[PDB]
Amino acid sequence: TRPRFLELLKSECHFFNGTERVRFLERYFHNQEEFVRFDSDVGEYRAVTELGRPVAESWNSQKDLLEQKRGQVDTYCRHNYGVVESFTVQRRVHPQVTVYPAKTQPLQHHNLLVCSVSGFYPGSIEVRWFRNGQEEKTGVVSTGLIHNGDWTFQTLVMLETVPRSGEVYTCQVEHPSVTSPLTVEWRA
Amino acid sequence: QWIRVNIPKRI
Amino acid sequence: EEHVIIQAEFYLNPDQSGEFMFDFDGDEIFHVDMAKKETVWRLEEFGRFASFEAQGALANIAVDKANLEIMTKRSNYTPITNVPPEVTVLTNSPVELREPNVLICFIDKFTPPVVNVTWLRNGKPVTTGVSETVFLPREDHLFRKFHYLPFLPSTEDVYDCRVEHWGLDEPLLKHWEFD
Ligand SMILES: *[C@@H]1O[C@H](CO)[C@@H](O[C@@H]2O[C@H](CO)[C@@H](O)[C@H](O)[C@H]2NC(C)=O)[C@H](O)[C@H]1NC(C)=O
Repeated sequence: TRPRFLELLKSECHFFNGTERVRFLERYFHNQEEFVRFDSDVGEYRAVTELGRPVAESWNSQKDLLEQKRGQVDTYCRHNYGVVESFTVQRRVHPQVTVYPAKTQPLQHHNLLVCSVSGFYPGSIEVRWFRNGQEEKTGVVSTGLIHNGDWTFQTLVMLETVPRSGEVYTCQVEHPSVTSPLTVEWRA
Repeated sequence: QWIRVNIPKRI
Repeated sequence: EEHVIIQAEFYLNPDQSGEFMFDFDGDEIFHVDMAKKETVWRLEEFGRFASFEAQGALANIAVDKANLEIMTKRSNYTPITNVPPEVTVLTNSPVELREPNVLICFIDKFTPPVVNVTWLRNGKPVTTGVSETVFLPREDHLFRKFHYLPFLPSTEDVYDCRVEHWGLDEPLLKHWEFD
């Protein structure tokens, strides 16, 4: 094919402590390279590479422009925040948790345990592993947070132990969708 | 009710 | 920062295609179908809660397009460097034989933002009930894209996610099968 030329624009709004503090970033990119941007923290335009130097100089001489972009944290950021909050910031879907053994080898051998937590939102989530009540802090490996691209996350957390008859293994998930932590037990 | 767009500057 | 909202748009030559969308913590709130000039919500629900004037996106694209023409000249017409995508396949939830599930094809870290994605099941390409998302942003200014294939777990049927990207040496296939 023929060479592609790309123009990227990103209007970013960063919120902390509700809307107590807001940061607005208007960034211009050409072929994966940001050359000029507006940072509400600076107040005016700036270049990120030489091609922007001339641009910034021009724009920053238009008082009406800077004036307008400085209000963006309010008219744009804090406004949009109020329009979507109820279904994004507040969005909460409870985690679906299941446990099961992985790998495969006869009695008195290798074995792993799996805790599959999925379909939750937000992503901030905590998962632990207990054995007969004691918390396990050794043979645990996690996939880490995993986006699903449909407003839901999923995570897989494994624990390597040698299952003994009569034992009780528990997976504990703490998340914003539940007042009290969820638990799923597996009995050996 | 409405999501507002941030209109960019022309180089 | 507890939350981040991003209005991300782009114009590409000579394909002459552009996109406009909103991102909330890595998720797509909505995007505008430049063709039909219609606001498209990631979740059918959001529609009832908020509203977006599609025309707003069109006007913006016009701006991006104009800066591209100028920036493209004042940069001795240097092309963009293709960056091949990393692909990953995963199920919506733990797979249970004959229990509705979903295959997820996550294409990440690629640019320019152009890709041909197809779902293969035992060789033959499927298109029944498939779905996808426009291109999503990244910290590094690369792109992410999701494709969904609703299916039915079975011991036979095998599945593939095919990704054609000018950065690849040939179509990339990430395999998935039940054990
Ligand atoms: C995506 O698929 C399309 C369809 O084939 C590709 O476009 C064709 O590319 C061939 C080169 O192998 C040209 O000879 C055709 O003329 C193209 N079709 C037309 C008329 O648009 C395209 O190259 C693929 N893009 C990616 C992401 O690999």
